[PDB]
Amino acid sequence: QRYYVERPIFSHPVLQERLHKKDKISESIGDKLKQAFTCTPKKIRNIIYMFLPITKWLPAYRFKEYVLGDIVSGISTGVLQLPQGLAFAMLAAVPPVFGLYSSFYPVIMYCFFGTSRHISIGPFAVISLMIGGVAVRLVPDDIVIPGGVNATNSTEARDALRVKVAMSVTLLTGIIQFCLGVCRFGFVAIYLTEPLVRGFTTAAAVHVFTSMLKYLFGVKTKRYSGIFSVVYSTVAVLQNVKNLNVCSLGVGLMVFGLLLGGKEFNERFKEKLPAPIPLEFFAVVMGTGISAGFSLHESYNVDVVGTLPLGLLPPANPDTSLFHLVYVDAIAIAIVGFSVTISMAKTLANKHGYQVDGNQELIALGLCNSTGSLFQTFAISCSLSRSLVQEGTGGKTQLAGCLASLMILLVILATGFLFESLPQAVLSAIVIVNLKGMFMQFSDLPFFWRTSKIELTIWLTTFVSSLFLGLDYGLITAVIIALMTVIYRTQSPSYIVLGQLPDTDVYIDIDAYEEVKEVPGIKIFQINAPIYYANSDLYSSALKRKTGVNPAFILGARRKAMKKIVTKSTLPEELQRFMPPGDNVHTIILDFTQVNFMDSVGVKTLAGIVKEYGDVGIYVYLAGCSAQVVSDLTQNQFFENPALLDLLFHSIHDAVLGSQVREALAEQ
Amino acid sequence: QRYYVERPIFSHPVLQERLHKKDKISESIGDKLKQAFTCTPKKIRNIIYMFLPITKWLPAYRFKEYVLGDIVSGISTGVLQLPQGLAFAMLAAVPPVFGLYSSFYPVIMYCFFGTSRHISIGPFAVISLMIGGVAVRLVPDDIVIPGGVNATNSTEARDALRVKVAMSVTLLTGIIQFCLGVCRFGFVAIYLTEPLVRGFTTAAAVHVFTSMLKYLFGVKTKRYSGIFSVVYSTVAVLQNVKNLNVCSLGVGLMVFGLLLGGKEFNERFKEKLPAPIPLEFFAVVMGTGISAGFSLHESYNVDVVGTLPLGLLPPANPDTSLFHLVYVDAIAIAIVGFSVTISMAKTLANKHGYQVDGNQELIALGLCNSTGSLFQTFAISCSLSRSLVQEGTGGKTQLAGCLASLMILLVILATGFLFESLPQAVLSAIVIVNLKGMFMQFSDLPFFWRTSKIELTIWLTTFVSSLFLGLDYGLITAVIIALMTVIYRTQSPSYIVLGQLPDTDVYIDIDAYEEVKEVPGIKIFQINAPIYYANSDLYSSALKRKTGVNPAFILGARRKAMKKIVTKSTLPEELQRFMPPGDNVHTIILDFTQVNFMDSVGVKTLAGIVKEYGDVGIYVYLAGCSAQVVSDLTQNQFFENPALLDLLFHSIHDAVLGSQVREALAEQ
Ligand SMILES: [Cl-]
Ligand SMILES: [Cl-]
Repeated sequence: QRYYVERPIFSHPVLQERLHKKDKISESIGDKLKQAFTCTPKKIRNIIYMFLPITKWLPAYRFKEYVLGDIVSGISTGVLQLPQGLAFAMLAAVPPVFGLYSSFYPVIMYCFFGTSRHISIGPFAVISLMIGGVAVRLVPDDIVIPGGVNATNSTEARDALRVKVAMSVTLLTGIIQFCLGVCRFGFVAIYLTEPLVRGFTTAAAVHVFTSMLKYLFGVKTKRYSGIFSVVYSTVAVLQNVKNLNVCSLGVGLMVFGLLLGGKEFNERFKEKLPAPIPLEFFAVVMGTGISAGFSLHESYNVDVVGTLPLGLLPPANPDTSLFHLVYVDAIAIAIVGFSVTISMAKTLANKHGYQVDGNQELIALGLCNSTGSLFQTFAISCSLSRSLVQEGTGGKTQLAGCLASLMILLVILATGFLFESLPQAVLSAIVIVNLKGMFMQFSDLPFFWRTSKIELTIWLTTFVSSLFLGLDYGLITAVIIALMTVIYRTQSPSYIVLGQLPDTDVYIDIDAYEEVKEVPGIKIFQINAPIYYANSDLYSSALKRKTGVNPAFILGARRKAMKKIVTKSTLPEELQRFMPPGDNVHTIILDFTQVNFMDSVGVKTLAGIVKEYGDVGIYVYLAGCSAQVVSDLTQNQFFENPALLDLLFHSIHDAVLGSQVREALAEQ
Repeated sequence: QRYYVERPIFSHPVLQERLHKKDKISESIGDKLKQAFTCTPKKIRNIIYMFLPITKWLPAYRFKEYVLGDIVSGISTGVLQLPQGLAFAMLAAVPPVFGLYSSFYPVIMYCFFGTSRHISIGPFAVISLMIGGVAVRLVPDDIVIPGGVNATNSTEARDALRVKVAMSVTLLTGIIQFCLGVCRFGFVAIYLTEPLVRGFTTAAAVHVFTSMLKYLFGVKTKRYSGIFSVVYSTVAVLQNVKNLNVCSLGVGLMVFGLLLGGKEFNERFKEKLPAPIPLEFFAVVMGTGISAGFSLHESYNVDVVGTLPLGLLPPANPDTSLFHLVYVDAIAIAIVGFSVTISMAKTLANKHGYQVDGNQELIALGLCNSTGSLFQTFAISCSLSRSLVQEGTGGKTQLAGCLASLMILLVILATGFLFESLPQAVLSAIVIVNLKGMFMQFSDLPFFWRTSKIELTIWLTTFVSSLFLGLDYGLITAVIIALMTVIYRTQSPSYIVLGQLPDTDVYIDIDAYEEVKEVPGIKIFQINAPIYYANSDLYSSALKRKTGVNPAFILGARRKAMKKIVTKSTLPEELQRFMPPGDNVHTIILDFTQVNFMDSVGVKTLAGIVKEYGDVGIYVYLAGCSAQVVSDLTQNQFFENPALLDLLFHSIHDAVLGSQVREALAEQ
């Protein structure tokens, strides 16, 4: 009922003498490998449930509740896949049909191999932009085809060569992703914080907006990429806005307005409506119907999707020769794609709670990309707005994605010619209106401003670095800056001078309470950070500052007054009332409860502190050293003198009692 | 004499109620600026003693003891400056005389502006190699001079253009260093640990060895630089070893042998010899005498220094136009130079102990470089072997460097033509033999292997990165890797399950002592690392593993048995002896004494842990939360329910007593 202890003062020697070490258990790397190579049925089942996750949940799928939600979610996400897929195919400098292949082959496989049950794997704009840049670089727009035969200008051969470049790029991306996954690369997903994921995603949103502005405005500018891409693209659009198409801009604007109104209607009418209406289906149908009936393309020169072929291309081995240079690109796409997909998988897991294993995620994506590259496709990561829509509608399982893949297959097989008249402005408006859920992530700035300025710094710096400095070189910069923020937290700790609560052993801050009173002749210093090379000199200077006791000025003042082995040396100064007034502190207790670790530089600084405080005549005691800290002290030869083991104490109260009893004994 | 406390169980509400907050002191940035703009005589003196350090020590120079040591040290360091200066001028693709200017103008100024009193500022090989590469790139060896007039081949105009390129490079380097120094860039010197500094210095030693191998062997290969420079240079030397000069190799080898024998003699005879003999003076004199008497250059084609001009060139403004491209180089030289000089300044300070302020170091070097760039010089950092020699001989003050500068001035003014016959092999041997003190730093591998494997990792990785990947891109990699080692220490902590020492409040590890016995029904978990985004899921998994209590399997087992707001929910399972045997733990105490900080991800994981443990029916208590940790918990909305403030406890014993009294009360 009451805190009552009556024990002797537990310094380091006393506690070590009262204890006996317990025998260690066997540790053998050979034994670690031993059980691994022994086959057991349970681990065999676990290997399968780890590599083929569909074997786990699909036989246990619940038909009572999940069926309706998955059907609705699949319908909505496929209705979103179609225009997003076509537009993202347009973004990749490839014929629009290959977007449909990109949205069918890798979707079905992720159902077999993937982990997250709320994630939609379709083409993504930034990866599509990278592939389009790769295609442009290898085969430029102004390329002379040796075939001839046909009249002036040709598009089929150039597009075929571009899609072959994409086939090599995505095959290399899939191979790299599979190799990373099998080499246990899923641990790196732990370094993508929520602040670093949300900033990255919002930067990607801005990039997509500025990329599709070109098609929204009907302008025919360049495809500036790399560093400073967003600003270059937006200024190129702004300069060439004089060549805008009034018809295309008008149809795009009315499509965007209808989409925004429908989204607002769905949000307001969430409760009474059993399921959100497929608004994008109405938008696409109305756009293609208006374009076909009014013949906008032949009338006023409106950009159109084109002719979407009707049929499944037979599996085809991709070129591996292009791997010569596409390698530097493939690696970037595989990094960016993995980062984005694991970011949203972690977001969905935090929202709901399930297995989000990144290793099997990378394995599944690597298998999908390669097993798709052989099927006339391109790089496929997780889509962002579509994933948000799928999770919002009520998506429960991955069968929703399979339904979307089935509907896209139906579009490829039967209704591929209905969208041959669909204007590109409709696709641009559909893509832009779906970024709204991603631009809503800008609300984190006030919340993080109120919560923690370091998290706000991470958010702002990843947003800026992934906006103005590309999206592939922005992720690495953001991760490094997050790690340096951790280092900064370790390099600017809270230096607290402690004080003793009366009649108790509670030691808390002296500047933040009135009961807390300092123990006469004793000053306690606390640092809530490890003492290592980065914050060692800072720790020593703060110790000299806060406690008000620095050996340098004390020794100098002894010298000025004179003008007119044992750890410490007693003061030999002749009795004189010329010392500047002070509290004649005899011991300085250092709090090591919060010090996690110490390296060689920290140990050297600690030895220097002890030596220079003992030269003046002031003891230094270490309170609450952890086992690891004592190991670092012993290994770095801090305890060469066995008498330095008496400085350590188990707690602050033990150190204070030791100092008091030492002073009492010294008087006698 | 004995640890005796009798206080009530201090949970968070009780302690907070017993305390009252103390009024904060005024904090105003305006007040910070206020006193800065007010002029006081003491701060005026301090500004001067900070910018002109010579005003501090020079009037207080002690003539009794320092004079002889400084004279000897200055003689030795100047005798080392001469051949090192000439060889490093040879390394920079500039006439050898400019090495003499590089060793006079910036040395005298550092005496006025520098801080460290044991540091020698002369030309350095790697900086000289960078400048020589800059000169080669801007003006190649095969350049057509429009002057004509003279016969085939010309060297004066090409060398003048090269030295003008060096004049722009070093002026930009000095300007950049001064700007960094005045912008308070000396804080970055805290991130250069000893393991990193020593690895960097040994890599520089290997680079210098492989660079001067070319002159030692008499081979006339290329000047490969950049990435993979050491291997390229050494293979180029090895392939062309068939064109070696027997005479030059022989004289270089005998010079090296004489130098090594003299060094061994000096080391063995340290006590009886009043002062080390100037061995390099004998070596240079003998080499030039033999070359002049035997006429090696005209006889057997031995490489020679050349003609060293006799006179001081009048101050001359350097070109600023070359700053167009030399900028990318100048910045690299200023970084590498500052890193090296602050590394050895810190090493000397740790050896002795004095002011090593890096800001004034950068200011002094920036002033020296620019004020020399205007005097026909090049980039000048701290020399390594020469600094070691100066500190070893007994150098006390910077007047030793001034003596070396004076002797170099005498060489320039009077005896500049004595060394016109000195072979380059002698210079190469002299430079190589002085690296011995730097190759002795390889002994850190066993010491760091015994002491700490992470420090050994830092040492090895900085050595490899600064050896095989250049010296300018190696420093940044080493610093980043050191910071990631800190992050790794935070991501692999020691998960310790604690136990109670009998009849006392000491809680220590349960697997490392026999007295330590676990409190029945209570399991204590300790992590000596902050709970943040990097090690949050790892912490939760370790909590489930070590303590043997995971809510997932417990709930699953309740479900299997069934087959046959308040923070926690009591167990409703009907009384059945089908639970797998356990210790029916009722509370799990988490130790937060060693947790420095928590971010949003850590708080979310902690809330999830508390919720999922309360669903089963097991309390979770937090023991020893710091003020900063409680602030992070409160800001991140962990304490939205006021009942969660009762979970916090001041110490482990308080939490154990609270759990015991709660269990006792529950029975009644
Ligand atoms: Cl998107
Ligand atoms: Cl050197």
